[PDB]
Amino acid sequence: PIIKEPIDFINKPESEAKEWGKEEEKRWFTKLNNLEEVAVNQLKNKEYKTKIDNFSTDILFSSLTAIEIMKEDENQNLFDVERIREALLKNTLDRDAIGYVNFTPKELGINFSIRDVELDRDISDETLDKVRQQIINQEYTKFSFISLGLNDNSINESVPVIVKTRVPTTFDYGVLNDKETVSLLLNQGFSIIPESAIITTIKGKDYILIEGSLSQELDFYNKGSEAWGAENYGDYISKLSHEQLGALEGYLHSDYKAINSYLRNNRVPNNDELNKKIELISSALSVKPIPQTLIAYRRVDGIPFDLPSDFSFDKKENGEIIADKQKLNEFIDKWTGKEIENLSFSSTSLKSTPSSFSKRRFIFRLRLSEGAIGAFIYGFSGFQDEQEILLNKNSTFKIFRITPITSIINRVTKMTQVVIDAEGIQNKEI
Repeated sequence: PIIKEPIDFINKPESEAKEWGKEEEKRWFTKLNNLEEVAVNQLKNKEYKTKIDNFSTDILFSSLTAIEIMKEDENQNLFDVERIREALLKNTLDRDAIGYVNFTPKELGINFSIRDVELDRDISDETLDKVRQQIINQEYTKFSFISLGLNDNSINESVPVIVKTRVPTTFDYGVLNDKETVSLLLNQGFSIIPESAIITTIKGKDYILIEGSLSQELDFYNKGSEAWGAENYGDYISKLSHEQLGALEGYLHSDYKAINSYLRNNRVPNNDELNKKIELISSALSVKPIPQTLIAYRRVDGIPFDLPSDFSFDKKENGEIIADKQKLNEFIDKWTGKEIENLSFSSTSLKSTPSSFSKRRFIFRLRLSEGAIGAFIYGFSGFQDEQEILLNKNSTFKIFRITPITSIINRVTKMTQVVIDAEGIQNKEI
């Protein structure tokens, strides 16, 4: 019939983006109930939008117990997040949309400066190259709703990177605007994969312009997925030899302390019996390697970072508990880019926040890549709740981003915690 171009207001008059935004908001609101409208309308206030976005991240990393407490308490922040989600489901793109997603350098794991030269106005090719090497083909999740600014009025001149992407037709969306900006609002939990980066000058200012692909990395946050374990590891026990099964059973039930200690102590003093069991457990975990990339979680206290076990990121101010931003910055700056070893086998769960681990502040959000040696512990008596994925000994990870959050522990207790994104790298030579 007639060629369909993408929504693209870049370099068009702001008045045209604005009137499109109003028309699209009007269309969207015809599909909403009053509470949904109230929830979405409040996003007009930048303070509330920041608050709700942060809250929408916090709840992915709070226990299902804590969520249920908030629902029975009629928590308006949680209901407002649910209402926004519901409003978005009602509205789908009929064309692709091009625009700028709200990622800062810190959210791309960049803690070094970008405009390094000529009174911190210009960007060196050296720095561009450093950014390219660190971020291209890495995947950075936006835990909150993601905003797509539709024209250059959306660019914050003080933020030296711009991330441009294309949102596919059929994706759910809302429309937001203020006086000078127009944006789409998209669902929580998309990621951006930077594909290229250049230096660009816009209205006399320099930026690294990143072209990113919008993606969805498989991740069940606090909800987990027993179904994933059943689908992928239903036949797992049927594939194990009797000796493999016995060795894995032993590790899951009775031998784990001994085996963990031995491995953590570099197998000194040598112990043949443990050596044999360990060979069988690694053998078992190699029978059905992780079949596709997905996220699993492991919460720890300060000990792995050489910090006191009860290291805290919170301080008191006027009787109020708030994040200690200096500590968060110190930790993020130090640990972004560092490697984390696991000399023994290590447990992870598809659930981000099992209640019994809810007060541990250091949340490893581990990318388990296709082919990683490990197994979901499915089919094993006593392990239905845990959704455990057991990883092979010597599984080493590199942290590539650390995101502060405020986890909700219970009705009266919140805690500053950090989500530590890490990817698999070569087993540390040992």
